[PDB]
Amino acid sequence: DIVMTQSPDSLAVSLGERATINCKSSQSVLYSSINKNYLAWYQQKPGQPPKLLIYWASTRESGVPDRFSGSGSGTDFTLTISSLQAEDVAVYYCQQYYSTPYTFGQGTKVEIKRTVAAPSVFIFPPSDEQLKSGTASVVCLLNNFYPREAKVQWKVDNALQSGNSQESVTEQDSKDSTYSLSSTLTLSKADYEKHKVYACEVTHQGLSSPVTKSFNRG
Amino acid sequence: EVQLVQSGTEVKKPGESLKISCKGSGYGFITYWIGWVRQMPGKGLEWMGIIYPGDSETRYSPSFQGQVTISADKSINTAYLQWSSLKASDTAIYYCAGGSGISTPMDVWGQGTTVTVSSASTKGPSVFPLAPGGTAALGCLVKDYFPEPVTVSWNSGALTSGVHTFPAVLQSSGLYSLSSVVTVPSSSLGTQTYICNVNHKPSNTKVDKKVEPK
Repeated sequence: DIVMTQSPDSLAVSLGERATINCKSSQSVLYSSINKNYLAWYQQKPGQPPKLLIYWASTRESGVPDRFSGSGSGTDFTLTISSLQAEDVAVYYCQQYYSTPYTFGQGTKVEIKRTVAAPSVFIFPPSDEQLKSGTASVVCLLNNFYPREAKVQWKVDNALQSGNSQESVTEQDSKDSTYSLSSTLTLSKADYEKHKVYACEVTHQGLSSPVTKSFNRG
Repeated sequence: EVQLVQSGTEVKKPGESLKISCKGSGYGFITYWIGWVRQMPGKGLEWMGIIYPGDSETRYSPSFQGQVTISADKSINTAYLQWSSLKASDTAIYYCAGGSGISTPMDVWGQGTTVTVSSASTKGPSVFPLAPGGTAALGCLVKDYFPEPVTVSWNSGALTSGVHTFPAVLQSSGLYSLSSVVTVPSSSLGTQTYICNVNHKPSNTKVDKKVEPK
């Protein structure tokens, strides 16, 4: 089948600057007779169904502002935004309504570029009410940082832990254009009281040296 | 005006069959060909099939050819998508969309239906406190609940600045957990009360947790 690949996996651009997305096709989506290409663009925001933004590679819809302009023909198409505004942060797809079966694109999330921000790291020891349940869970929190790409590593008595913690990140904050990260290390009570010190190690481009914040049990 | 509403979210075990109803209303629904599209939780969109009430349901994807059966009932204008048997990978959000003809884009979409397949039972969450340069962090850990979702607010909703509620994460045991956090100046750490109000409608549980350091 005809497979479409959108050019940027992740794309981050400042406010009011133009962004560029491209799609490519192993076949042609142009019927020569009417000169109209059969490629559409959709936009989708977190927690909401996708909304159509362009049909035939250049025609907008009833709600689509004049700031969004399609382009290209044949096998290279371009979605161009004249001035990125705050409400336009979403993931965009491109599909074909030429020959069935129809295919969608990979996806292109649009961040808002901003001065690199260092995470505010916090460490949380497990609660006593959770110990009476039978399992302990240490939490490491990273607050208000940019870019999104950061990594945390767990150390129990400086023994590297892996595959036991699960991460969770927030969407780009509309006000200050920043993220936040929570790493939950789930452990058993008997093993939690077998060791003494618990550490989470953070690495981010916004900090010159890795920041480690840790607590001693008790 | 053309609209498309889908049925309520569904929770099941691997094995059963289920069906989604996609009803259409408004001027001239007759010409609209309805397609189905899946959005897996982490990933993106993927086209499953398209069908026209009046039956030319010819078109399927090779990936979804043997899996599911679609249909329509012209009489009530709804349209369905069917499943012979579920697996753990079938947990996803499903949309129906409409295009006016064979080779047309999907202009009008539906609300979407969340389906969850788990072989796990519905159980109420357990909340735990997360107590501590003038940036004291607080939080609530909501652990081991099923199914999704929970709604967590702070201090009765009065407080909003600096609150973060992370998405749920499905853990080893097949249940979810998430954490809410809010940063507050150190000067208020005894004077002011912090209560997180979690709500899990499938278990009909409402819990308020007062977080405090010591």
